[PDB]
Amino acid sequence: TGYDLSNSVFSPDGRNFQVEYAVKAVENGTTSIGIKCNDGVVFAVEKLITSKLLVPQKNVKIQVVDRHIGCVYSGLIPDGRHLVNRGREEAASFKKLYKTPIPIPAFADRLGQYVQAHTLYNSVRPFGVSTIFGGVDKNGAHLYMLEPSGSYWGYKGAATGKGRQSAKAELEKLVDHHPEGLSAREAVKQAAKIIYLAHEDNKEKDFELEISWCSLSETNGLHKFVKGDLLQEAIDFAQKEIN
Amino acid sequence: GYDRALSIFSPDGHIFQVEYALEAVKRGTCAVGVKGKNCVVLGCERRSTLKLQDTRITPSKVSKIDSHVVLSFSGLNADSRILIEKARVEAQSHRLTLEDPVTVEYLTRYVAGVQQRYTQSGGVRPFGVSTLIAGFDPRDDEPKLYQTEPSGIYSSWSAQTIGRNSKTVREFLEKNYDRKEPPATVEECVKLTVRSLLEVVQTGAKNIEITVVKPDSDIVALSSEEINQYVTQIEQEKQE
Amino acid sequence: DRGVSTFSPEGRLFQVEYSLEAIKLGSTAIGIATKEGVVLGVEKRATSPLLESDSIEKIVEIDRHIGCAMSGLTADARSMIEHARTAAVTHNLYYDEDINVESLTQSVCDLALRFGELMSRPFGVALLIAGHDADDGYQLFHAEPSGTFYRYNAKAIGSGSEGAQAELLNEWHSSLTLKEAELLVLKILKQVMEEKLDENNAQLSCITKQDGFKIYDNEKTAELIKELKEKEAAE
Amino acid sequence: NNYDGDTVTFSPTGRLFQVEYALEAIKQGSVTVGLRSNTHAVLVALKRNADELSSYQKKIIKCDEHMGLSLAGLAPDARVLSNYLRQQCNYSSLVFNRKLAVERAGHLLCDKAQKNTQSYGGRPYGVGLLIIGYDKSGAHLLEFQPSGNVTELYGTAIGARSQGAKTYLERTLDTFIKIDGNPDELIKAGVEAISQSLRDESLTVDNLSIAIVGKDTPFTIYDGEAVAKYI
Amino acid sequence: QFNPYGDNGGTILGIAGEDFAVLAGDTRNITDYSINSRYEPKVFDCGDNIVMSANGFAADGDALVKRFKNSVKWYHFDHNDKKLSINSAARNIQHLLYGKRFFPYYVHTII
Amino acid sequence: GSRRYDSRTTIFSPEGRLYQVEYALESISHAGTAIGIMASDGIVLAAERKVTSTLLEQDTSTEKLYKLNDKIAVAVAGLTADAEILINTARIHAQNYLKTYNEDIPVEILVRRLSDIKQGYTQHGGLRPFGVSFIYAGYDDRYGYQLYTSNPSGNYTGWKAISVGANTSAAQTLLQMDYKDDMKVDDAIELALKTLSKTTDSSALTYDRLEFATIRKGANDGEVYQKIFKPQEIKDILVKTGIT
Amino acid sequence: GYDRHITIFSPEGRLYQVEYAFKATNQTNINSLAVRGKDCTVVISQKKVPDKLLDPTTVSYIFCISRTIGMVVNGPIPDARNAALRAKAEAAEFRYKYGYDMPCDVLAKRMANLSQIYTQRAYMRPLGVILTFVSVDEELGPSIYKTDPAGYYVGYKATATGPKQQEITTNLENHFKKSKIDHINEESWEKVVEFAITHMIDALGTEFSKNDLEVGVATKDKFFTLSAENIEERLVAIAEQ
Amino acid sequence: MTDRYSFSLTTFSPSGKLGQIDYALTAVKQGVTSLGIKATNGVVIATEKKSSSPLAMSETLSKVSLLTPDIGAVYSGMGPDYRVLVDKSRKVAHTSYKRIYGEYPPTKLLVSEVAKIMQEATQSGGVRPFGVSLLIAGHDEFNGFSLYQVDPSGSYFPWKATAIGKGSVAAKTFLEKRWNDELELEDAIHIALLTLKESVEGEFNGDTIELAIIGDENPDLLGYTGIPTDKGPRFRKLTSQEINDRLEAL
Amino acid sequence: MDIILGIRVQDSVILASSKAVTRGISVLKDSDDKTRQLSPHTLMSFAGEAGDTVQFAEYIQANIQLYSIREDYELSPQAVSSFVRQELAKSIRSRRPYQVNVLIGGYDKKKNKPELYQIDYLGTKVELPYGAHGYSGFYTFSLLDHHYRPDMTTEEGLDLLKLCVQELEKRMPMDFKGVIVKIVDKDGIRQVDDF
Ligand SMILES: [Cl-]
Ligand SMILES: [Mg+2]
Repeated sequence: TGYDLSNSVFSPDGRNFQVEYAVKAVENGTTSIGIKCNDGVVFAVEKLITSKLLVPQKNVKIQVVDRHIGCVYSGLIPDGRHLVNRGREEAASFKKLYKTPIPIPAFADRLGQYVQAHTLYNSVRPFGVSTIFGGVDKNGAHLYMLEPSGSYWGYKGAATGKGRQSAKAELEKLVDHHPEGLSAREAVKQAAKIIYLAHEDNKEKDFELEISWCSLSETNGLHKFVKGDLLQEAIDFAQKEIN
Repeated sequence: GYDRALSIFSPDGHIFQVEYALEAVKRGTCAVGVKGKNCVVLGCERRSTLKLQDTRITPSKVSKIDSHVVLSFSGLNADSRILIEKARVEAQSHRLTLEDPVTVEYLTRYVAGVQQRYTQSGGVRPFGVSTLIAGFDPRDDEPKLYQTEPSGIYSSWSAQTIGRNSKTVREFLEKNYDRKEPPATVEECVKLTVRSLLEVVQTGAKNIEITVVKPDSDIVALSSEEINQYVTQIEQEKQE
Repeated sequence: DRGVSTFSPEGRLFQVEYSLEAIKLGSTAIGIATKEGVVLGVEKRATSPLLESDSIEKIVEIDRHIGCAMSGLTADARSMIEHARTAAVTHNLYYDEDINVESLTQSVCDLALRFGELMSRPFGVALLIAGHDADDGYQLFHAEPSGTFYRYNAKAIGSGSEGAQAELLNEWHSSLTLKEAELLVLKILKQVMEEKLDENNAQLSCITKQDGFKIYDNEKTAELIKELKEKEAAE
Repeated sequence: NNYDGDTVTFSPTGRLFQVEYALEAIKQGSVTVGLRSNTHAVLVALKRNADELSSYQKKIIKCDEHMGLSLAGLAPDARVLSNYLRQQCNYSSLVFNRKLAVERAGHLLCDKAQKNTQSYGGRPYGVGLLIIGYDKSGAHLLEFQPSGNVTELYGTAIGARSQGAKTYLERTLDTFIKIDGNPDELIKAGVEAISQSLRDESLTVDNLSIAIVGKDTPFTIYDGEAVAKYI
Repeated sequence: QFNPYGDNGGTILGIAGEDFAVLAGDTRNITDYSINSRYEPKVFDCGDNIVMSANGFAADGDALVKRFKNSVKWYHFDHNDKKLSINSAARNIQHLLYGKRFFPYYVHTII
Repeated sequence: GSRRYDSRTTIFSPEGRLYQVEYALESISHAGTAIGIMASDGIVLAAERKVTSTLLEQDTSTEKLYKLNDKIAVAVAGLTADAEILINTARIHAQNYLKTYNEDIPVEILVRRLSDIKQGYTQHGGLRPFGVSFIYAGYDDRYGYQLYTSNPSGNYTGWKAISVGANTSAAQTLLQMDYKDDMKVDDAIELALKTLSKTTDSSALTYDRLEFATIRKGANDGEVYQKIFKPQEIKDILVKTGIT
Repeated sequence: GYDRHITIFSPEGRLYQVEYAFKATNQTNINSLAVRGKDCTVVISQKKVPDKLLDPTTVSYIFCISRTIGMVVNGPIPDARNAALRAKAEAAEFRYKYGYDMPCDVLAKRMANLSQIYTQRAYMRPLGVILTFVSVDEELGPSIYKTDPAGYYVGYKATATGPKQQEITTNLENHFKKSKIDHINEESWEKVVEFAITHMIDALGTEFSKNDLEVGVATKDKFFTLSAENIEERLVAIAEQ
Repeated sequence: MTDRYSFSLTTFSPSGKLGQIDYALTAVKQGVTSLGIKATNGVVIATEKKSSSPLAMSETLSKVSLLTPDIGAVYSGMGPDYRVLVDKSRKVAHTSYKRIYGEYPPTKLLVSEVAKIMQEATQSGGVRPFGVSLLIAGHDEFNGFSLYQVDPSGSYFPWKATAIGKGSVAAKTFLEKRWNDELELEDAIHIALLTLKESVEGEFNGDTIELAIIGDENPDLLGYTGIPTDKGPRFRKLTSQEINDRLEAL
Repeated sequence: MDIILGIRVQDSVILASSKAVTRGISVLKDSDDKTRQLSPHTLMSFAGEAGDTVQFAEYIQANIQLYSIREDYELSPQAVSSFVRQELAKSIRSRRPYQVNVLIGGYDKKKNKPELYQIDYLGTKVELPYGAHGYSGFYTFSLLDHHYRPDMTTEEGLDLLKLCVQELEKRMPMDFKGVIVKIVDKDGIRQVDDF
């Protein structure tokens, strides 16, 4: 055989094993989530505290693209950065030509086509991240998840990393118990809970929580981080629910 | 462009492509160079599994690079044409910019440099050629003989041989060449050159070529008859 | 096969490590640094008696204040010397001053790792770069194909190096005169050389602040060789 | 095993072996320590000689007046990366009249290292770096690894036996973090930290290397008789 | 047509003593018959005890000084914090200026 | 990456040979035999077609013999497609020389440049060599009538008589036996055909399995003519020598 | 056998990477179907939304390439979108260069030529997709043209693609044996859509809700996709029959 | 990224065969039979329209293609490879001939250009050979009627008549029996239809057979009148009806 | 530069070329040889734009010398003239053309005939019994039209040349400091030392 040694080779069953091996690196990473709300989206991520020596609050992982898009990813951290740098170039180019900020579905395909391009040749390696991203445009809120194969869809809620299954289950309950909708401030709290709940799958090290959000009403449609009173308030809500 | 590193190091610190290029040189027809008191002689074996040859038009083994310098070789013949062309172009370029023809050392150093370059450039293999380069520097009467090889190392020789059975003829030259007293005349130097080839060749028929180079661009090819005289005289003296 | 720019599991570049083996096969080169100058000596090693040994150029001038000796695949050194000379002369053109010995060495060492799939392989030759400058005085540097260079009070490279280096460890002191250093190089060369040392199969050189880099004639080295035997006979 | 031929290949468990082998060169490197208070940040580095006749390989390189690093692994790779960093600090000055944020310096190093881990024919960098700097938001320490991962810390150490110094700093955290407005005391805490990683050898005058940057102290290097103060 | 040059006026003056040197210049900056600034310095400390002024077209003068200051910075990086001598600075500046021989810096320079 | 699939066409064996050149020569050894014989008053080119079918259009065909210019022709042994690439190159190169110097190209210079192109494919570029060996027959006013051969290595040599392709060993011994220096064209024609007759892997030599060309001084005083024989003309020359 | 990893011939004259790309075609486990009316061309494809967390509106394998041309893809979505974006670009460039709307069959040929290159050139892999192009061409009328990873393409009276493609194919073959004509002899596209869904139900032996299907319709001067509500209207009309 | 395959994918094996050309020919062997016969006043080329499904419209798939108004081509082997070769062959007739001399290339020279393209795919970096053999029939003023075969190696040969693909060995034998130098065009069409029936298994009619001729000029197919020295294309694809007419009198 | 003449007689080609090199109001040199030997039986005189002349001559000389070595054979005058014409014909449509006019005098050893080629900077070649470049021709062509005969000896050709130089010294505005005369025949190239 040897079908799995080179990227872009089809195996006899029709698979690209290199892309599938990239997924293993994603599954190995920390948990990250996204929750779509009434007029926005919320992103959250688990940051493992490797040591006391890590400066708290000072190794930020969620990334903004343009002024209205948030991106978070699980897997190889530098690969995610490379993808966001590309996303930023794509958004700048779109804005430059068409004036309006890039629509989220439009932005999703730009990452999609770029990631997919890294499955076409054996001279490149596929991306070692699954990326959850989204924001608010003229058509409302959008949440997307994008995988190493370049595959992406829109989501009500999404999760990836070591705690992906715990978080998926927890997300399904929210979707089922809130058919009418979930508010932004609500979604910030749930996000915190789900990260704390998905931390069971990663529990030698204790962690640092990190949330961000775009909401038409709460952030004016811009991407902002959640800190201070609102973050602690959401941390406390999560602390309550695990006991 | 084709990029591959073909010449690379092996765990023992050898570059096999350079060393295999030397095997190609070993398989080549023998060539010898001997420098006298006042001349340098280049001698070349021509393999004798080939009759119906046309010698008028077949590439001669010794090539003029400039009117005062010659180059012979052992190894791949097609490879040697590439080196000979470059050297000829460099010879004319040197005259154009320095207003003086190349020294034998300079021309040797250039050819050696080309060979070395092909041992650490991507996409190319080394030259399967070693050269003997001989002549006289402008306005100088001291004879010069240099050797190059696929690796790109070059050096000066009182006399030297390359190609197949070169070890046999080097053995001969080593016990027959006195540093203290080099072949005093053209006559003498040509004779020692033919004798050494006769340790290896066959008959000195359509098998030995000889080229004499004297100072001031005085370079002539010897022909069958005159070589035959040397072959004849050498054997009749040898019957002791 | 497997790429030219590959790491071993020990965390070393295969090609760089293999070039180090090629350098061990090379002829011996020794350098010693004193307050009065730096001496550079090499084993010529003619592969046959018919080869005219003064055509073996293994000690080389880079500028008036910098000299260089080599060991390994010596054909690979041509372009390193060419670069070194250009860098030294270019520096003088840009700054109306002598280039520092360390800066020259660093410039040569930048070439080293510019190989891969740029040139196709590392250099198969190590260099001893010796010189003087106003700021740091007399200096000796060992430049490897790894791109690393070390300053040495004394250093040997090539086939006889581990034996020669251990000898230099004992014999070097901070008050060596130039003459003492010349004899040491000759002494240690005769020790590690296969054939018997003489003025034809070994070569000496030095660089002094006053007279710059000089290769010694065969007559001058012959007298030092004769002098070396007399000092050893006398105890 | 079958998947370590080049950087463009993933293993079946999702690992990049060429990157991991590059990481291994750091582990063979001589130890170096970084740590910082709120006012200063210090690099301490153990230098390695070839033998008794040789000089001690420099481990600390200055990037700007307010930033610099220490290295562990392939030295020429650190020279490449430090040169890139000098250029980036310089571009920030000339174009924006702005001292380069230590955090941005981290991001730029991360993205430079990463491109060599995803393309055919290249190779990962074989060196780890500790970046200290004093910028518009105080003192900073960064740890760079050639996987691309850059991390901001109060303190750390990399190289051979770096674990000794790293546990010491992990213990000493609350003390050294508050050595504000005292250069000599923060350095002492750094020298004490590196000492936990020493074996069959101790710190000498031409063996030890220290660098400090802070509120009113440009990034400067101390070697030779200027480190005798701390042995 | 677009004229890439201008004249910002001012004048500079350098004198050398036995153990000192001075470099003076006025602080006025002008275009045509208007004053732009009454205090805009054009004599700069460039490090290593070198002072420099490039008088004429200010944009070109600022660019050159900026480039030389940068040249000093890299001289230190590349040559072990060595001090750039005044004679070596002069020669470096010759290459800075001559590199634009076919689109010159419109300045009279003194160091 | 792609290094995995690289055959490395331009490397040495441990014995110092070029694999791809060796194997190209092995390819050529199964090609229809081509013979060149040079006389004092002209040159003969004769070559055997690879086993013809009766339905092949024999007169509109050219597989073995090609016109490079008015004074130079080649006989091909190997891959036809490869040979046409090199032939057009040679045709252009001859025209460049004429344009530059206002003189027809000397035979060796044309030969050397084609041989140099072949050489390049063995030393750089990572491509396979051209699986072709040529016999060059031509005239110029310096050396008169000339025969050369070149092979995939880019090595070329001059000849009085030579064969390439299949059964060269047998053919070369037969030529070496009956060739004399003072020979005429019509004697050379006879030798060429009689040699193919004895070395062929066929039952017997017929007009339909042959290509034939001469370069004589046969026109009007001190000027040269190339004659690519038509089928009917080969048929006659076969009878006129008593092979049919 | 490195002849199985890149697009070079095997000893039996085969391209295994092309063959394995055909197998990726069915990875999504979706079946598609296309038919022609008098005035229109209809394409239907199954819509399977497994995860509840997905936004069902973003899950689609039908694409609007130009105002007149629609395309359904059978294969993984990354390759599908790669082909869609390219086809959109090619259709736009054609209009700009030649001053008229790119025809369905010409776009099909162009994408087929692009696919052919990947079967011949080694550095490019084939896309694991089959592309069914539909329109009402201004010269040729209702049109279906389909492209595969081999670079093959041809026009169809009707066609189907997917795991249970053969069942649907013979179902349609049998209708055209009986009907004796090249198309669905129907006035409105609504009834041609109804035909398409009906014969999909018979051949697959399964029932569909509004969210189990995906429908594209091409009329003169526009191709458009139906909403769930438009499909529900269509399903209801079939049930009342 | 970028095509890093700059080296040959076709190379000589120790025996001297070029594997990929050999395997390309094997792909041609598997292909459907096609043939050509050369009459005194014309040339015929023919093949089977082997459909993939009865739901396919086999008129939309043209195996016989016009290259110039007096040159046509047919193939056996891989269809998509043939399609791009026809595209490239049409363009090269213009770029490297018509735009230079103001007239269409003669058959042999166009054939020569196609062969060049195919040879390059046998030696250039990072490509496989074309998996087809072509039969190219054409007419030009100075050479008259002609027929050529072009193989994956880039080799071409002129033929009186021949066949390629599936049942070529049998078909070539049947043509040796029937071919003579006095054949009129209609006689060659008749022989072509007979030779082809041997290799076709299923239906044999004007909808399953593709057949074109290089014959007389067709002013009715020119598109315009008024220039009497312009007389129209010699290439004509026979209609479904036209073929059936000749199968009644078979 | 300025004055270059050529006369082809029965058995030789004679080239005469002025010795002056002027810049501004100063004659910088009065012994300049405006000629390069291309091969042993081919000589080229030149005149035109300063710098270009010598640069062009030496470039051609280098190329012909390279050919001679490569083939161990001397190109015919006709072949060399064609090579030189092509280079000038190239040059005239370059970014900065060689502004050089030349005369090529050679003895063809295969034909045993002298040949004189006049080529201007545009690449305009003609073979002539006698030729000149620049203003010189305005006097010498008509003079030679009268006095020249096809079967003249080298000695007769030299006297015919003295007539040309005498006329130019009488009627030309500039002082060109005499000429260097060179003969090309079956025995190669030699210089007349007193003219
Ligand atoms: Cl296309
Ligand atoms: Mg491919």
